[PDB]
Amino acid sequence: KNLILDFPQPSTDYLSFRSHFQKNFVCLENCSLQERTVTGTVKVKNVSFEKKVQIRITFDSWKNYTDVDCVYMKNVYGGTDSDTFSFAIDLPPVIPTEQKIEFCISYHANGQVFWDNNDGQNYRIVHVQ
Ligand SMILES: OC[C@H]1O[C@@H]2O[C@H]3[C@H](O)[C@@H](O)[C@@H](O[C@H]4[C@H](O)[C@@H](O)[C@@H](O[C@H]5[C@H](O)[C@@H](O)[C@@H](O[C@H]6[C@H](O)[C@@H](O)[C@@H](O[C@H]7[C@H](O)[C@@H](O)[C@@H](O[C@H]8[C@H](O)[C@@H](O)[C@@H](O[C@H]1[C@H](O)[C@H]2O)O[C@@H]8CO)O[C@@H]7CO)O[C@@H]6CO)O[C@@H]5CO)O[C@@H]4CO)O[C@@H]3CO
Ligand code: NA
Repeated sequence: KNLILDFPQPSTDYLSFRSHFQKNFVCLENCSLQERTVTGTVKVKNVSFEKKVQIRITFDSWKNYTDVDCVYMKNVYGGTDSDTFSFAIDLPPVIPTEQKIEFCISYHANGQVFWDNNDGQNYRIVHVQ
């Protein structure tokens, strides 16, 4: 593939997921690349009924960015402490090697704003030869 995720999927590293989720109230859960689409899920702490969960993504080293709405997905077996939101983002026909593709996650609820920015580095998608 000419594109890989430059980070481990948090759902495969539960101890790291749990720490970040408890601290930030939002954390990326799944992320995968298939056929120039990036898809995944986000877990949020259930602090209010109405929620706005977005991926903020750049394809040009933050010269510009797009906010993409995530969609609530009820788990029939889920609890009430957290909620899961999905996203699906089509990638550009070609992506840069000289610029960076990076994203982070925002969560608006209860008059508060929470973010997952991967410890200040954002989540990077890198090119492969
Ligand atoms: O019935 C009481 C309820 O009535 C009013 O709410 C109605 C609202 O005004 C309508 O617009 C519509 O809701 C739509 C909504 O406006 C849209 O934005 C969208 O909603 C999405 C959410 O934004 C998104 O967060 C997610 O929602 C899921 C939650 O994430 C998840 O946690 C769970 O929600 C449960 C709450 O966590 C829990 O607290 C409890 O909610 C109570 C509220 O806290 C309380 O304020 C009151 O709610 C009023 C509301 O204020 C009125 O405006 O009572 C609630 C019940 O006790 O229970 C929640 C449900 O289990 O689940 C939700 C998904 O159901 O996804 C949604 C969907 O995309 O779409 C909404 C639906 O069209 O209808 C509601 C009434 O149903
Ligand atoms: Na919403």
